[PDB]
Amino acid sequence: MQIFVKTLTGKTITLEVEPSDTIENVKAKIQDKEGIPPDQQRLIFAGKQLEDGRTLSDYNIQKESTLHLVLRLRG
Amino acid sequence: QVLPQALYLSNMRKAVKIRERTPEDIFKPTNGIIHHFKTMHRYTLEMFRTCQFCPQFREIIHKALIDRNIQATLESQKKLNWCREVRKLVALKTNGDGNCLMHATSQYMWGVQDTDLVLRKALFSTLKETDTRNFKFRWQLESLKSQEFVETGLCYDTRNWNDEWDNLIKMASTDTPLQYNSLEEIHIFVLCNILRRPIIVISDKMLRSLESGSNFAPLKVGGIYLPLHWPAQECYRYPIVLGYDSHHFVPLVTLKDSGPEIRAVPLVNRDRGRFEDLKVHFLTDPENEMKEKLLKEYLMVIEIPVQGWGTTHLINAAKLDEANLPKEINLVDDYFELVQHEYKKWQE
Repeated sequence: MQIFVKTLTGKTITLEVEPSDTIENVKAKIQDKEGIPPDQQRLIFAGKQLEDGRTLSDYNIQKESTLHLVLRLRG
Repeated sequence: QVLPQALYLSNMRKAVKIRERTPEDIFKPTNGIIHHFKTMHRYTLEMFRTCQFCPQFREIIHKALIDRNIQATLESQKKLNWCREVRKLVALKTNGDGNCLMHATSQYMWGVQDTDLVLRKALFSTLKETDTRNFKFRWQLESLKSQEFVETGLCYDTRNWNDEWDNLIKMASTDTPLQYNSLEEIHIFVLCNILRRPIIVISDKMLRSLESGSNFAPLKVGGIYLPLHWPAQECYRYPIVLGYDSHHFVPLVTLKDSGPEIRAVPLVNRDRGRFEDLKVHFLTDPENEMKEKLLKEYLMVIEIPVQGWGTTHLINAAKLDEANLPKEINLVDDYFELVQHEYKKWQE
């Protein structure tokens, strides 16, 4: 399935996922695309900050959903 | 290539003499105040002159000491050395072991890296061993607007803040993940209160996308960090200037040989024909209401005429400290004598 991750600039990236993938899985594919480490990612959906352990379907995230990405960048 | 890549490598014994003074200069008061430095936070390193030597020999010096990647990124992005009215700044190379914030800061004041983890350990104890309620307050308030909770629609329970705050406390420790955890803005702000000295961070405004070259996310690290847990009269009013790029911190030191150009950093970025103020970090609502009066207290603000978008424009800048390191603890003196000795041999 396809989902969307949207950043605070409005930039929106398309991800290829299954409803069974964990959030860290989702975070991993993001890292591989834009070179951003998982610990520095925060994914929000429907007001909740998504936890790394839970499944995409656990948050009832379906085809063509949009996630929000906020970055806790470190140095 | 014979020249070392770090100033302290000229006289490691002197660098050890310095690194052994920092721990004994920290005062741990019994009252509950943040622990801080007695005297050494007032030191400032300026970098020796290079324009004297020939062009080819300027490169071997510049290649050895200066972080070319952070220098080139910030300069070509109109963020560093954009103002023709002020002296130049150069980024000293900094170890990337995950402690560059402490490495860059100790280099700006002393010339040595935080090899013995003195600054890093001083940061961790403050967060771990003392009350941090005011820090957590300021951090919550900024995070709400920074991470744009209203925009993303996010809600944080009380546990969400606690877990994120405990994680920032664990980040300050010296535990292995690089060798050490990287740090973020709130750690800079705690650090500046430990030093009683402001920290200006010069960086780009936005992180770019590897796919489209378009803007991906904002970098929020640039801006001013004021030691607001102290009366400004008990603080050193000359700032520490750090450069940020590619999740790396470096000190932005100024050249000792200053022409007519003024020794000051502009407190304003020129983004798109507009003189944008630097973000003043972690203020409270009353403090934000008197933002300029606070700036004029924790810094030494002056007005600098600059070329405006065929006209002259008046911007606010903060005066910068002159090099005040005594000979006994001046690693730049030693490195300069090492440069001159090699420059004699290079002429053969």
